[PDB]
Amino acid sequence: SIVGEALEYVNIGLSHFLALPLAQRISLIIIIPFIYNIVWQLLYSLRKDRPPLVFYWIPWVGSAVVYGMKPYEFFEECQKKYGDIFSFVLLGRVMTVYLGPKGHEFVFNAKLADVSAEAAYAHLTTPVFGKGVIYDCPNSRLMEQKKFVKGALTKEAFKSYVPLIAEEVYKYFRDSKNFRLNERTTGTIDVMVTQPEMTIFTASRSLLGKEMRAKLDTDFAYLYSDLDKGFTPINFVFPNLPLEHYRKRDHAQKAISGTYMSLIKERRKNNDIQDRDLIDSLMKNSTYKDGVKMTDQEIANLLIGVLMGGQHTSAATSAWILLHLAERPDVQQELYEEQMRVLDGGKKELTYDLLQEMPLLNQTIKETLRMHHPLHSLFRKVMKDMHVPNTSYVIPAGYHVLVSPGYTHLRDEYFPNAHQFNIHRWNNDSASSYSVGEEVDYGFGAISKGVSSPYLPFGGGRHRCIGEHFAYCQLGVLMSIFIRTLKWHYPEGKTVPPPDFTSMVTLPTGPAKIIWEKRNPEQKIGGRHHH
Ligand SMILES: CC[C@@H](C)n1ncn(-c2ccc(N3CCN(c4ccc(OC[C@H]5CO[C@](Cn6cncn6)(c6ccc(Cl)cc6Cl)O5)cc4)CC3)cc2)c1=O
Ligand code: HEM
Repeated sequence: SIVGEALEYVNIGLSHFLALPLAQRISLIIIIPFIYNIVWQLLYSLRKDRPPLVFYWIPWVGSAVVYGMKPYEFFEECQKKYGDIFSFVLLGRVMTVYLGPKGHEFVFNAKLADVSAEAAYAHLTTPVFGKGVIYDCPNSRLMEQKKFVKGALTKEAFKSYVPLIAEEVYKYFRDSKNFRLNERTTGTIDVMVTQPEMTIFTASRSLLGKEMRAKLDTDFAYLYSDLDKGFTPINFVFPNLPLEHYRKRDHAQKAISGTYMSLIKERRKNNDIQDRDLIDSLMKNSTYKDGVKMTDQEIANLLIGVLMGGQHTSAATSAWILLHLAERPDVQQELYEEQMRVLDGGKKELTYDLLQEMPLLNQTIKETLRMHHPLHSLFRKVMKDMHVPNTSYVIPAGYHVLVSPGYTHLRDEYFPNAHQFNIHRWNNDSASSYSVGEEVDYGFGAISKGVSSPYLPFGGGRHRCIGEHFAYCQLGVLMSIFIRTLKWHYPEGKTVPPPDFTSMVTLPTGPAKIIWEKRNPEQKIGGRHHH
């Protein structure tokens, strides 16, 4: 028995491999991990304690392209092939999707030790907002921060915000070049241009106050734009690749946080701390339960986080509302009648209380959030091995879980004629969200314990949104004034555009233009201006 000869030929063979043409070796450097990846999947496909894994040809990339461009179609095909639980590789990571209310339950109500949101999100958010807040702190710090922010989002705060938001909308109609209602009776706008502006203007004025709003009338506004461009999906993958807009992002957050800090310190020095805005509120109520106070820098950062949170979700949403109503003059008509009924033909001034008596307007917001969940995919990093009840499936630590209530929003099974815009599906159910059972408190107020609602635009569990009532307040005022003031429709041959799933939120694909017309051509908006 002499296999020794063969053992020699192993060594000889490696040496020959080392000698190969400098190009052929490169080609091997491609084909070998290519083949390994394929064999690996086939091997993986034999495991019974793993959810099925979506096949992919290109290593590391995985299903990035198809998921990135059309995640709901991707999910539907996957669901057809595998059912509700399945995995797919995404830019070096394994994402395990759990579709439907069970998935909502599995991810949003996961134990604190099983999953981490901050491990999923911090490397995008921390550079944008700053240190020590949101996802750059332990979850218990986040919980209290959310408690602090909620303390400025009370009914009394909303009562005070409504005239301020209304004033901003009217000023925008008066002064913005997109409108100029005192000099033009009709015009064309791109809602992806107007809505982000109206959003930052109304959220600035109400949450941050008059000074900070006033700063947006200057080239300081460009910092917000710079900051905004650091809030993009690529920063999930590549958080710190050296380029110009990364530096501009960092500079922006320093500059903006600096401006907030400047105002905070001035207010403290002057004993000018009232109950006007979120800044006042946080200055008065910013101490953790262990007695550590948030620093002025952390307060500033938290303000950035909060304004950024409401910015894209709300802007995308009012864009979609305008776009759906543009081909539904019947709905604009019905909403107008409700406006005339509730505001006494317009001789009642809009208030927060009267907003609560506009069920069809609120249903319109609700239905838009059903058809256009701003965030098509929410993530968590799995921290401990997770057994999927009731299967043999185990989700290993190091995986990520992906939940998508927005996908369920669009399933006929849970919403008949799901692809039809029908505000009347919410008749006698016009509230932003409804807890169908018992409640629980994670630190920022009692919220629904079960997260099995097929409708979940604000998510649930410990990471649940706290801006929902502010968003309804802002969208409410905004659409109330739009409706009473204007009618609008599409250019010929235009209709509702498809979503752009590649950005941070599911905003419409641009340009998304509508034509407005004044209901009262001779109506003038008062106040001083220089145009
Ligand atoms: C480039 C190649 C191409 C083919 N490709 N390949 C893949 N993709 C892709 C994949 C996925 C996605 N995304 C879209 C964005 N999405 C996402 C974005 C934000 C997000 O936020 C969750 C947390 C953090 O931010 C906020 C958002 N928010 C909540 N309420 C208001 N805003 C948040 C929470 C708290 C605070 Cl204070 C601020 C903020 Cl912003 O919630 C979660 C998911 C993930 C999937 C985009 C592109 C591509 O485009
Ligand atoms: C209608 C618009 C909005 C929608 C659809 C929306 C959606 C959501 C969703 C789905 C979550 C859960 C995130 C997750 O589980 O990963 C969330 C969380 C949150 N939202 Fe919003 N949101 C909206 C507006 C706002 C506004 C106006 C604010 C600020 C006032 C805000 C601040 C937050 C915060 C602070 C969180 C906490 C995230 C966490 O705890 O990890 N949102 N939002």
